[PDB]
Amino acid sequence: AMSLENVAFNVVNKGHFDGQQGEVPVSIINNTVYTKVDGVDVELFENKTTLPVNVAFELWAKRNIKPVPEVKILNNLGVDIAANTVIWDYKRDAPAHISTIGVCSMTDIAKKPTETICAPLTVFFDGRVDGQVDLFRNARNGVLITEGSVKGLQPSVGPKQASLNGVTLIGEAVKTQFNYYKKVDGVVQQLPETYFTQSRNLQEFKPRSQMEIDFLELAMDEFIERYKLEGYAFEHIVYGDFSHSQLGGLHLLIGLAKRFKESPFELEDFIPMDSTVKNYFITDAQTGSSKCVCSVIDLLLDDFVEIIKSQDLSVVSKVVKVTIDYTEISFMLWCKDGHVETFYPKLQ
Amino acid sequence: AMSLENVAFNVVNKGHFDGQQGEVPVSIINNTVYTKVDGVDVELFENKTTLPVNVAFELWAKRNIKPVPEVKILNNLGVDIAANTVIWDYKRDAPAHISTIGVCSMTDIAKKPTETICAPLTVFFDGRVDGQVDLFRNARNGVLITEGSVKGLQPSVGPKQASLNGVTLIGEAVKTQFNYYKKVDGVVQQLPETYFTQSRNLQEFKPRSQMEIDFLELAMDEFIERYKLEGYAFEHIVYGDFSHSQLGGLHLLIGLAKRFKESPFELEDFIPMDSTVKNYFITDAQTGSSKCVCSVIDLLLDDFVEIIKSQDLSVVSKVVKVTIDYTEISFMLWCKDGHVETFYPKLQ
Amino acid sequence: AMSLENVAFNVVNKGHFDGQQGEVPVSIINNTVYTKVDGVDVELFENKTTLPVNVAFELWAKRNIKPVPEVKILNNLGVDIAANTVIWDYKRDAPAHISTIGVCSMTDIAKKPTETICAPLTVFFDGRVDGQVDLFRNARNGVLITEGSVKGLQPSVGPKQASLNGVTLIGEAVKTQFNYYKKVDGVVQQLPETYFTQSRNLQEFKPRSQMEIDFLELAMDEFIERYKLEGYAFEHIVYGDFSHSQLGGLHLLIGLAKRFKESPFELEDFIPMDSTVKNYFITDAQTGSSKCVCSVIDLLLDDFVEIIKSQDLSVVSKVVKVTIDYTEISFMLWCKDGHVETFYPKLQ
Amino acid sequence: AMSLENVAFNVVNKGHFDGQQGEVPVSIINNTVYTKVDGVDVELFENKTTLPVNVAFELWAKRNIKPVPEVKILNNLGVDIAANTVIWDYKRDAPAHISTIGVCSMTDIAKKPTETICAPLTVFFDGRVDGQVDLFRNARNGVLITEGSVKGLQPSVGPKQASLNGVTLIGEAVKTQFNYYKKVDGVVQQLPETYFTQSRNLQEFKPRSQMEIDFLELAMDEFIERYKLEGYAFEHIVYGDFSHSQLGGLHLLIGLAKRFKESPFELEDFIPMDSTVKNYFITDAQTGSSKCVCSVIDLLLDDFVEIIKSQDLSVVSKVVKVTIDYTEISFMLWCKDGHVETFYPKLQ
Amino acid sequence: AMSLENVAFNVVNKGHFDGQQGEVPVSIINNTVYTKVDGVDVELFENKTTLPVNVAFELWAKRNIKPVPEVKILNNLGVDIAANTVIWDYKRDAPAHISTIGVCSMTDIAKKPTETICAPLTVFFDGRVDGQVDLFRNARNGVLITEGSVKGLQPSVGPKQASLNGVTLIGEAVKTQFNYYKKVDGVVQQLPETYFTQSRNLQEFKPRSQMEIDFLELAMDEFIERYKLEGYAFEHIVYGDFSHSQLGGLHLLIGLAKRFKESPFELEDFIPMDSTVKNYFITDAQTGSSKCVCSVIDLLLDDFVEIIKSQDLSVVSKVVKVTIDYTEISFMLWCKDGHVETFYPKLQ
Ligand SMILES: [NH3+]Cc1cc(-c2ccccc2)no1
Ligand SMILES: [NH3+]Cc1cc(-c2ccccc2)no1
Repeated sequence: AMSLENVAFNVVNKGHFDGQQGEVPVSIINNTVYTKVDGVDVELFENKTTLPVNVAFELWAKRNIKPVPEVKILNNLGVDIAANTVIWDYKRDAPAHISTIGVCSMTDIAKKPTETICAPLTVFFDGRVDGQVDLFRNARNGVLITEGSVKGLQPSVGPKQASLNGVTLIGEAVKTQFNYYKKVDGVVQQLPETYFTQSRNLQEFKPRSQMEIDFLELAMDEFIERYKLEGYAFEHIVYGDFSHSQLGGLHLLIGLAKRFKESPFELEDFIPMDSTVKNYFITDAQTGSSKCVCSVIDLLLDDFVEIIKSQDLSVVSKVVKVTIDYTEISFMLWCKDGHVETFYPKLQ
Repeated sequence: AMSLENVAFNVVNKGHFDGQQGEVPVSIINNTVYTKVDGVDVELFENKTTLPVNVAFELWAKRNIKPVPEVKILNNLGVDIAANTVIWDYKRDAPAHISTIGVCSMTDIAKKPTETICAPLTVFFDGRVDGQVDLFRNARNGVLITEGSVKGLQPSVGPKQASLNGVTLIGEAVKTQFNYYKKVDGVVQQLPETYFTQSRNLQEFKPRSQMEIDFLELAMDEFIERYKLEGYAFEHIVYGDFSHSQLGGLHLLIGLAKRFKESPFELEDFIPMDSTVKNYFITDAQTGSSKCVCSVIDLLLDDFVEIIKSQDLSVVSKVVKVTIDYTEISFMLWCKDGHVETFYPKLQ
Repeated sequence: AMSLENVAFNVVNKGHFDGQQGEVPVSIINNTVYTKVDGVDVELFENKTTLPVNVAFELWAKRNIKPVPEVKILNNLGVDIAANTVIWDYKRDAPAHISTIGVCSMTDIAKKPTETICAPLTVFFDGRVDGQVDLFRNARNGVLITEGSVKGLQPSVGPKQASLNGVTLIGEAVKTQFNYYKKVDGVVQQLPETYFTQSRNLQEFKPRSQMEIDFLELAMDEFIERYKLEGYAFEHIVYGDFSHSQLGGLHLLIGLAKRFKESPFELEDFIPMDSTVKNYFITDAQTGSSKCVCSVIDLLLDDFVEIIKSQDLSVVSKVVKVTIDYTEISFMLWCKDGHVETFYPKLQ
Repeated sequence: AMSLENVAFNVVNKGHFDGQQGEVPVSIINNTVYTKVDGVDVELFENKTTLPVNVAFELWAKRNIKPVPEVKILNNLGVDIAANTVIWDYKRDAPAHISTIGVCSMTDIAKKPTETICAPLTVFFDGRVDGQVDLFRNARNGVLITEGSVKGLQPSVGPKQASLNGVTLIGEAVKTQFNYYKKVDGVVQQLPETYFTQSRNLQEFKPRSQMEIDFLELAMDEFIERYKLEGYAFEHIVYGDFSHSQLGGLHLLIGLAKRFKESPFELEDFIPMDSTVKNYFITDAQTGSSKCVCSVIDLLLDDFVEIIKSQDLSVVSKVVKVTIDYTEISFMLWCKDGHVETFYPKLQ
Repeated sequence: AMSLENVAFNVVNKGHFDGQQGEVPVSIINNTVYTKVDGVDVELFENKTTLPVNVAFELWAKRNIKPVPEVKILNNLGVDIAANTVIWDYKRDAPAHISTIGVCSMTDIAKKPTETICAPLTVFFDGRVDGQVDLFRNARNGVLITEGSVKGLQPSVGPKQASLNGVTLIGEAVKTQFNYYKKVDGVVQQLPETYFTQSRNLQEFKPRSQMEIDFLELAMDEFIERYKLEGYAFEHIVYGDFSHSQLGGLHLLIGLAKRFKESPFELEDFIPMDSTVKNYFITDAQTGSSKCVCSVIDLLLDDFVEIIKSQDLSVVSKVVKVTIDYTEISFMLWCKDGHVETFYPKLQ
């Protein structure tokens, strides 16, 4: 017996939808849901989605509160919809998927993922929920996550990190590293060998290797000397060049984090969403050096060093394809006289 | 001669409604009030209330700009309406009360609190305003604050802190500690003996006793040893247990402040309002330990230690009622073999 | 061939309007522009202006992304409209000017500033764009900026700082110091000798002279002694008096920055816009000292010291006019027995 | 090259989307699309749909302007989507279908109905458009309309009337009677024998048989005598009983039309949509007789007489199923002593 | 002392703005203005304009309530703004002009039309208001209306009809026929010889000549015989051809009125505004004959006959220009063998 007043009762009393019985008085005005608390209206939810306010409130209340794959991973794996859960996209303040299965009467296309409407969609399945591994085996299209082995299914080890209530973390009290599986047209697909992005923030960036500790602590020329990166244009690509009106390089998150400690800068996130490669309109506050489209990726410095050192440096320009977060990321590699000039995630 | 243009003139020229004559051009679009300044529209107010935009703008302009009791105190005392002022609720960005008395023609139920419509309502009176002590004596229901003694009225010493323009502070240049008085059905009511919450923030938490300085500086086991808290489950209740998927304890603000210095965490304020006990959906970023409903109270550590040490520890589970901010707060006390297992502000 | 879908394509692919061909799917709901990215809506723009959402989105996409004069300078110079560009006002999240010339079909009053509709308006011209110096020579009213000399035109050296994508900075990789020129009724006007405001923030305030370094580092009495400021009421005007309910003085940004390091305080920006003098409703969190209208100016301490020391101190009260950012700023100077009592930017 | 400005140009110049090149200035405010005409804003469209305003404007501009099947017929035949057109639902002021095929980038699930996403959907095909009879030949699910014979397919003669720009009419200058074909999972279905509703209005009702002319002209008792309708409760079912507080019968549109000529009444259309049976909250203005749910069907009186005269009248109450507009309509038949008491389209 | 509350007081008590003192409580919600009447909100105004709700409410309250020229006339004469009045455009539910002079602080560009901002605008002047004939004497650009003679100026006799509170009428108790004067750049213009549109409605159409009485009463062939109209294609142009899918001719309002008496039809007013020629998407309900863009003009039948009989009929196709309502209306004239095939107001 689903209702707006029951969803609101669950939010007020349980912090989210918890299947509890009860009703609280609710008022909807414009895009906000309020509840009366001791004579006055208290805001429960502000709709930032393109769905109706009461519908978005219900999907947000029904969000998955266990560590789940980051939306960029689900997107890279072609996930269209989730089986009997809502993956909330905290970067967009919206449901990661348009439709639902067995969640909300307004957005449901089916009650169970076995319904024929779900067959052409890549349904996300969670092995931590009873019966979901079986539903994946029976699904025409799907993505499955598990905490352990599934008999006969060849796994793909996913990233160490997962999103728990919008906080990306490597779990200590909970498991965040999942086995990943995918099916296309009834056939289990071999997930490719891949690097993973580290999902760090600029302001609270922490190094995850001795090379990253050395990058943040050492001066530019001694880090390049220590790690034998001469001729690999780290001065441009990673450290960034702030000497001309157009900001040069600065494509690795660690390089932005290093710069941020010394001088602040504005990063305009003009397409705010979770993605393997992010595009920012950057303006350096100290110099005035800027770039409309600065592609930034958060790779572990060792992984980036491994990618660039593996490259043939004998051609002027070429596309270098690298699997990152299960997706093919195109990089533009520019060389001259056997040395790198630039290497960046190619702006489509 | 009240008007939208006159209220806006006062905001622009006086920083708030100050009874000054004058008009400025105003435009209202959706929920925002703008004023024309040198040919362009400048935002004066964004309506976050459930009242009409022009009405909410007037109540906000007419807000009390002197140190006033925090909304949680007024609510705990049963205050329905204020006499000839607006107590602005900065936690909700809205008037603390639905109706007004002698403030705004759209929200007024009366011009004076002596009107019979006010008799069944608990009217808030401010002894710092001429004639308000007399109006309280004549009111059927009411709450009065004063800076000094009222002849024959037995006072209740309120908290040291008050809210001045949304800033909770213990006044040095202004008085923030008031005497409190209450009347129910024409009869002056004895306010109970009470503890007070400290109204501190997580990010700018400052200790207000030697015990609080010792809690923040000493390690867990030496603080428990120094203050003889063995068998009182401070490891769980105050420090917090981040070892399991469900976050254990963590019900005192000081414990959250200590944790915040070392590791960050998300506190989802799912019912955003001022209250003695706050409920948060907490997610620890370091471990992934989380709790949908984590009740948090900001008591002075000495007061919490005094409350828990006063308890009989011979029963498995019982409700412990403690007067805090004039309200009865129920705590759930769980014991085993004469020692505390947990003690928390009981989730209703 | 201008279109909503083409503007959105440019934002998504180029970080702003860049004259590129292409279209992306767009949805408009209420005041927000979204684009479909892999099946889900992603927010591109939230309209905070009084213009229609699609119109404001286009003007924001078409904003000038080169270092431009800060809006306070343009306003002080009487600028009504810009020639073939949009000066985006980042303090208001809106176009600095109501109308456009050769920018957007909904806001354009003309395609070229030579059209007779532009003659009575003070058009902003940018010498860095080909043909704009010539358009200024032919304009009846206008303001021109250049990076160098214009034959026969007597220049005015503007501030060192300019706004680049909303970041106020003194350019190192780009030029931010412009020559300024103005015409009124076909006649080139002599711009007056002026001081410039420093455009600093409270939280990231940096001293720009040895006197400012000494103000932030030295104690009040030794700074006043070192710079011979006895009898100039710096204790009141610059340092601020937090001993009474009404906050005394505190009119220089550097004094607020010094106070902010020790004790936090709330600054209510009740008219949020760029201006030479700013008015704040200030509440000191430590003491509870407050002021509804506290005028604050960010002058270099040396310039303020030079202004106040140049004053005749023999009259009780008088208006002192000082040219700052090309505008006449009135200050109220109060003296007693040949010493300053107060000196503040006069509240109109 | 689809765009908001181009759609608006087509509406302004061609009365609808006509594939013409050009752009007009547009402004979007709340749910309304305006265009500038000689300096002032002129309303082009008001969004009454649940889609974004600019998306709904485009679908409405791209509506089919030829006589098309009434939405109730398409719904009764299970139509999910239309092939390369928009069937505009004038009763709801909205698109008849959620998604489109080759119409609008925001709503399109495919560009051609041959795409595999369309195979499980019942696609509407219009034989008047080149290649659509052939697209229905290879479609898995679909409904086809034609003006003539299709080789190899036996036709189902549809209603005489069609909707042309929201006007339901029997065409004289255009053909409105179509042949209907339907296929489910690649198999051409045998459409059932069906009656059709007449789709008339209460205020402009015209009789379409000699029996209907006699019903409107003759008195109740002489019409029942002429057509030998004694014992079939036409006094209750068709004429209506306005003698008690609850309005009795009145389930045939012709009976409402007859009553409307003499006395006015209110019909509250509480579910405003096109449907074979309509439900109204009726209040008779003359008597005050009313009914919350009065089911009304517009059958040709001869067809209703044939249905009621082809029923067994020996049971107290039973469900009578009748194919009307290709759907199964349940009627509740109530009898006593071999005579009808009531017969109405069953409220379920 | 202008105010929202004072404007509302005038609307409630005087039916419009009447300069009366007083205030009523007002609430603004979305685009609607309400007033409290005995405890409940009563709607005063719904904003259908692109201006802010409170601004549009004031301009509507301040509308001219005397018979004024129809907006189509003012537009055709190039009127930009009115002197100290608001011409309310009832066809658009909006002010006829963007800006005002001495009316509303939000829309005013000047207080008096003698201000230099008004010199390049064609200001509307009303000789019925004291001093306006004299203000037109010294205005650079303007249109003047008078009820009588102006010394030194030759008049242009305007239409018999004017708009009084949105009702177009030929005044009997008030004068609606004005003398028109116009000046461009200080020079009094010679207004051209012009026909006038009759501004009639389809449903309440009344003939204004013996020819119009004969058109409405006689059959098609005897009217054409009586007025010797053989070969002028009145059967197509005026009567309309409803025999093919595309509706033929039907460009004179009188022909639509004649058709409307016999058979109803839908006229979709896709550009709702006052104009000399109107464009409708017409659907004939009886036949299904339709036309996306059917240009309709309401000329007196005698005037249309004079125009068509004063043309050379020897060319296949040509543009015929006719001054109607002071503007040049282009007609497309199509001939064959010395006879008219069609003649219609040119869709451009
Ligand atoms: N072979 C199954 C089938 C045949 C058709 C079909 C459709 C149109 C004409 C003739 C045949 N549609 O499905
Ligand atoms: N001298 C040029 C001129 C004359 C007028 C004018 C206007 C009204 C009456 C008589 C003259 N308007 O412009």
